[PDB]
Amino acid sequence: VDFHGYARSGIGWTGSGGEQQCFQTTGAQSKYRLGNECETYAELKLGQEVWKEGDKSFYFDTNVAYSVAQQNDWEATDPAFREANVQGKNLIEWLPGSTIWAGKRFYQRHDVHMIDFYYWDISGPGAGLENIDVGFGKLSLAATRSSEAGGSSSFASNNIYDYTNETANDVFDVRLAQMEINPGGTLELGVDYGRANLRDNYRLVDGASKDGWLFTAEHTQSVLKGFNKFVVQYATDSMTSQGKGLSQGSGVAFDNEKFAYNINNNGHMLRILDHGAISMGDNWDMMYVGMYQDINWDNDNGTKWWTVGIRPMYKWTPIMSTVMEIGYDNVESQRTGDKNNQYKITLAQQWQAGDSIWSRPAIRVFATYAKWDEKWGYDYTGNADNNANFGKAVPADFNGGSFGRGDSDEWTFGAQMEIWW
Amino acid sequence: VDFHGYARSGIGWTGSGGEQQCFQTTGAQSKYRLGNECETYAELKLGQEVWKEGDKSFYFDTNVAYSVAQQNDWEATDPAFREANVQGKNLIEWLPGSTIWAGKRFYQRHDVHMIDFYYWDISGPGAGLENIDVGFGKLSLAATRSSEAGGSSSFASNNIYDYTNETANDVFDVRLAQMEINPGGTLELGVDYGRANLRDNYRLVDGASKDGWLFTAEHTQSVLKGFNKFVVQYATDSMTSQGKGLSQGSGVAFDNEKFAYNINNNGHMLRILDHGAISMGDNWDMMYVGMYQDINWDNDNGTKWWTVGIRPMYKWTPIMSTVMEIGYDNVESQRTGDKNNQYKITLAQQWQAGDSIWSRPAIRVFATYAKWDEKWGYDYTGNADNNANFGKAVPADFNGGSFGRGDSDEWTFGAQMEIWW
Amino acid sequence: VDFHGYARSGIGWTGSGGEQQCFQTTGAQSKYRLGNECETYAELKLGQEVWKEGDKSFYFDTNVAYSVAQQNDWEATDPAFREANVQGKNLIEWLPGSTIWAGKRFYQRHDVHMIDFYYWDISGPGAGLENIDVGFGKLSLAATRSSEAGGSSSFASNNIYDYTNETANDVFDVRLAQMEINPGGTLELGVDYGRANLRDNYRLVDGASKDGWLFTAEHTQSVLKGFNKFVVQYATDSMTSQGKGLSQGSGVAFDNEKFAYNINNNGHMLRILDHGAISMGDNWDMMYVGMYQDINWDNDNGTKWWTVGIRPMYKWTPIMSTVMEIGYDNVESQRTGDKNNQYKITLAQQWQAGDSIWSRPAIRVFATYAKWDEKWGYDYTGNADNNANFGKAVPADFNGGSFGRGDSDEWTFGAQMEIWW
Ligand SMILES: OC[C@H]1O[C@H](O[C@H]2[C@H](O)[C@@H](O)[C@@H](O[C@H]3[C@H](O)[C@@H](O)[C@@H](O[C@H]4[C@H](O)[C@@H](O)[C@@H](O[C@H]5[C@H](O)[C@@H](O)[C@@H](O)O[C@@H]5CO)O[C@@H]4CO)O[C@@H]3CO)O[C@@H]2CO)[C@H](O)[C@@H](O)[C@@H]1O
Ligand SMILES: OC[C@H]1O[C@H](O[C@H]2[C@H](O)[C@@H](O)[C@@H](O[C@H]3[C@H](O)[C@@H](O)[C@@H](O[C@H]4[C@H](O)[C@@H](O)[C@@H](O[C@H]5[C@H](O)[C@@H](O)[C@@H](O)O[C@@H]5CO)O[C@@H]4CO)O[C@@H]3CO)O[C@@H]2CO)[C@H](O)[C@@H](O)[C@@H]1O
Ligand SMILES: OC[C@H]1O[C@H](O[C@H]2[C@H](O)[C@@H](O)[C@@H](O[C@H]3[C@H](O)[C@@H](O)[C@@H](O[C@H]4[C@H](O)[C@@H](O)[C@@H](O[C@H]5[C@H](O)[C@@H](O)[C@@H](O)O[C@@H]5CO)O[C@@H]4CO)O[C@@H]3CO)O[C@@H]2CO)[C@H](O)[C@@H](O)[C@@H]1O
Ligand SMILES: [Mg+2]
Repeated sequence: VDFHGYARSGIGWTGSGGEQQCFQTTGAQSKYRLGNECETYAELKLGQEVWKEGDKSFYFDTNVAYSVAQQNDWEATDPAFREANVQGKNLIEWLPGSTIWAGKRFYQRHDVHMIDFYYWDISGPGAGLENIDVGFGKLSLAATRSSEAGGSSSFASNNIYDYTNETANDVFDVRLAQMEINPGGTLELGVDYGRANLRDNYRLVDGASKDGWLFTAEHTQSVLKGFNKFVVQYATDSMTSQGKGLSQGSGVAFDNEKFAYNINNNGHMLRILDHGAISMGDNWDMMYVGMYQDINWDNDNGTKWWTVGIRPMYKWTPIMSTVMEIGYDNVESQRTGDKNNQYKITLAQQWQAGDSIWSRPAIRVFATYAKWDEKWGYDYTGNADNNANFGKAVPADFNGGSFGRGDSDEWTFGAQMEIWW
Repeated sequence: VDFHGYARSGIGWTGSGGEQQCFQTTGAQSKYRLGNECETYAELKLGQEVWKEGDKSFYFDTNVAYSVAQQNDWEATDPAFREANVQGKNLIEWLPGSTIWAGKRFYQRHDVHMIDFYYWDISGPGAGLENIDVGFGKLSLAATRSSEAGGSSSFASNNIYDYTNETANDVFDVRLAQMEINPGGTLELGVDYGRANLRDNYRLVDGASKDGWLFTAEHTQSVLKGFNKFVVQYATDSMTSQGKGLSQGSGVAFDNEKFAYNINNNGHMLRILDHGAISMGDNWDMMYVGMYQDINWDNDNGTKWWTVGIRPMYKWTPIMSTVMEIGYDNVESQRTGDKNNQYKITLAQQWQAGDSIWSRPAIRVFATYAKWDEKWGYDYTGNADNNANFGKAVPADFNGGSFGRGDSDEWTFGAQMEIWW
Repeated sequence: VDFHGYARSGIGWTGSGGEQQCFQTTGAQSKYRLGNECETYAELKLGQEVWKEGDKSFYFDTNVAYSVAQQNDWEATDPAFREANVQGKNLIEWLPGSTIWAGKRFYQRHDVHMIDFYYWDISGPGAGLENIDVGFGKLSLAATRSSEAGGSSSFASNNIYDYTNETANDVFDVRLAQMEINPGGTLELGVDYGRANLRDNYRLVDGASKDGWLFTAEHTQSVLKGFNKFVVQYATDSMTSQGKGLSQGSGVAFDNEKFAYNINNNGHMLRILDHGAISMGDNWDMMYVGMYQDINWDNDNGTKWWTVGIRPMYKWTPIMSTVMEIGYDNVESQRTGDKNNQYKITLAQQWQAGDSIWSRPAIRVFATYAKWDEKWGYDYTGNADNNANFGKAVPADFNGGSFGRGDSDEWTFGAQMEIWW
């Protein structure tokens, strides 16, 4: 059996008191991870090539994820069964090197490790013909699925609370990669078309976005013994909320009291990303991100986000180093024009199983410091029924309340382990 | 470690709209599976022979099952811990070749693959001396356990709602197999005696069936490079409801509102089955079932069921074929004499890791069509308290209601993977 | 992948009726296990040495525990994710042979197998530098964590129900082992200091113990081809309730109706233990325990406990024996001076994968008999709100009630499997 996975687990403390806390800018879709992760998360994969004849084989892959809080030993939990697929390589003679897979699978996902942000991920139940050689590049085709909690009505109601039927959304993905636009550089182009797929006779809210498009262009350039990727994405409507390739065309959401509400996503998103890792010499490695994300919605509740951070690693020994991370977020409310921001500065001493910034296991002993100043937050007081600004951006002191994290500081510290295998 | 299991996962669509739907005749205990399974189901076994000395060994087996809906990636769930037993082979000198096992285990279960119907399965916590050589055949002995949700009273009440104590049932199984009644044919005979096993001082409802018997005779005939099994079973009372070897002698059931009710099972069941798989030549494989099940209860709510289906596979290549399934169900209400029926016709193009109809992995791309016409359904409207016909067969339009699936059509299609390893 | 674990699963019956029951003296923190365990419990570990260079390696270990009731096959459950750590051996040059680990881990726990009682176990999320060679012995250092359900107030309230915030507790452990105080004998000394660690601005109840100490001294003496351990421990305050190395400094507990209550643990505990296993000749093995535990609390609700039992095994064959266990408990209420006691006498015929009393797998067929007489129990009638003696020791007939198990008998029997691998 093949055994693979990922896991991070550790123990931390808050400078001001109690267990370790993690810091994330309100409105930001990520946080700088080093010395800023507060769960024990783990995926345990058990796969196995079950049949091979010459060039042909059938591979079987699975994945069961756990995520506990790490405040005790016995921590019962509901594991997510995330993957169970079969990939058949070289089964179509006239489409050599290509795979046909079906099942629940993590499909070609793209992410930025240091902020743990996945920008292109349509994983889920699915099927596809992957890696067809089109000569100048490799062409792939997949259809995956997701489904929103409610959003549909068995009959046409004018009352939003009548749209509580789960609504399946379908994504149809087409990618064209490994095109060498230049020397050292490759270009991948992708098109995603998602749409809410209603049961016969069901209806979505009026004005529900219903569908959308995600367009991706990733350029990878080999550099300094590392790489640099430059991404540019553009989403439309129903693809703006999840913003990674998955569709939410119903536009209905529910509060903790099962009350439906209208998170209308018509609009568009523009994402421009640049990240990579470069080795500069023998004693330094460093990863970096820079991103600007603009979710512009028709309802005016979008956000304009900017992040920048670097993680320079200096190797003392082939298995010991000093890692340092510095991140900065700044999110502006579309509805209110206010701005939230934060800068995190972490310093760690680690031991890796390798001389890379990419080598895992890694055992870290760190200290983190964050200082923020948020001038707006979301109004989640009340009920989707009691409240009418429920789920909206609102100023920090709106109606004499407290919204956002405030303007403060904090420092934490602890030991952690991280490993993909 | 040994790694074994089973898994099926896929993505589907409904001709009329939304995700794939599955079709099963109301009153039928199964449905024709090809292109008609709507969950991601998976069992992951991890066993290991932990000790061996010459002829003697101790094998340790486990099984953890998951079953998600496959409408998203992250799907939290409560896995069933189904097996954790130890089998000791050849530990009793004067009973050579025999095993002594104890633990929770799937014990010698018999099923009909294409309708995924298990007709002889007493699996559960248990213990037994398996495979004793009696000369003309192999004799096995096991005792397993199950327990119904409520059914017992701490004191004698006249009120059914007082019977909410879980009631353990015990099965005592004896099988005599591998007897060669003829050439190419073997005969297995089995006797199952189950009984509700009450705590000291507890009482079961009046008229509760309390116990029962299941009698099995299976004849396997080697044929056409395949086999054909002919089964005949007869159950009595408390063994009629589950009808596979497990006992439910309390006769109390609960509605979703915790209301007790009386699902009295005194009566008997007669099952006559014939299924198998035969290869006819080099280009065809085909499995088939034919069954007639008659659950006749004292309360008149039993059913008389008939199924027939065939799954012919024609091999284009050693690893590619066209599978087709055709199934027909027809269940008649004992209480009302009405009839529900359906015919499913599926057509699929698959790729297997083998030239057999039994070879897995298998990746299918299918289209299914079902057309039904049900004239009765069960009355599950209301409450075990509000309703008095609660849980009874009732005509399709009873009291101006709608019971049963109606008289309709539908077609679906999608891609799926199936694999046992 | 490395595959390890533990598992026990079986089927039992109660002499007087229904499934097997287990017997434990009210007030005792354990019971004699042989033929007296009523769950299917299982830990499945999957680890793997992920990197090795010469003397250096990184080992990755995990653990997922299940515990079902074993009254049916399909038994859904919430598995506990208990371990996910990385151990780096020999990574610190000038501290050779030593390990640095971080993650959630079962750390050097001590237990008495036959009563399944862990007397020194601080496992949980943690980190440490283990096995430093101090010359005369090996010195280890670890910090682990636990957290109580509530116990903290966001503001100073006088009302106990205001202390519902989870309160993290930290343990700081230091051990000094493998010191050879004599020939055949080793000495381990340990010091544990635990303390509730409050969020900035939170408050614990008044008089909450807040912290404490656990002091351990274990002497292992090689004897009769076995060992004998003699333990002496002394806890203080917040370490008295769990009494194994974990801290509970808040002193607030909750009833099943979320009502807070005061389980004040100021006081101390004195534990004097002696257990071991010795082989006496070729045909006998025998394990034994003897313990006296005195939890003396300021609130007068502590207990004074005494246990003694032996498990002599006589080998008929290298793989078959007759095991017998005899245990006696006697707990006296601190609050009421009354006494509860019981004696269990079990007799089993087993088959092991070895000629040891320590060899597993093991398949047992047993019969157990217990006879008790309890003169006090805890008052758990009512509510933390309705009741005021809620959670207190109370006489068997207090206020005309029934508290304690009474004065009775019972016998059970069944087959079971046990295995660590
Ligand atoms: O070798 C073929 C392989 O190559 C490439 O994979 C590499 C990635 O491109 C590269 O970025 C890197 O990926 C790492 C990732 O950086 C690292 O962080 C880790 O990812 C973890 C997250 O850290 C963890 O938080 C968790 O995230 C969850 C999240 O909590 C959950 O809410 C939801 O969003 O799902 C996430 C994922 O389940 O899990 C992820 C891992 O699942 O590990 C990544 C790799 O496993 O390194 C990769 C090689 O090691 C290609 O991208 C890939 O397609 C090729 O197959
Ligand atoms: O080699 C020794 C072995 O031989 C024989 O096993 C073979 C079977 O006789 C033969 O019929 C076939 O069995 C397959 C079965 O046909 C196939 O469908 C699959 O079974 C799955 C179901 O498909 C799946 O739905 C699921 O069913 C659950 C069900 O959802 C749940 O509600 C409840 O009813 O439990 C069921 C089972 O857990 O799971 C089953 C599998 O557990 O796989 C079967 C085999 O694993 O092929 C067998 C050999 O591959 C003997 O019968 C056997 O005793 C001998 O040990
Ligand atoms: O080889 C290096 C190893 O050596 C030593 O380990 C040995 C132990 O010292 C020795 O006593 C023995 O330990 C056994 C134990 O006797 C046996 O009972 C079993 O323990 C099970 C329990 O039986 C089982 O009930 C369960 O207990 C749970 C409990 O239900 C739960 O509520 C909570 O309290 O956690 C408990 C544990 O999770 O699980 C335990 C096992 O986890 O197995 C033990 C060993 O696995 O034999 C050991 C060697 O086989 C050192 O002590 C150890 O540090 C060294 O690493
Ligand atoms: Mg659960």
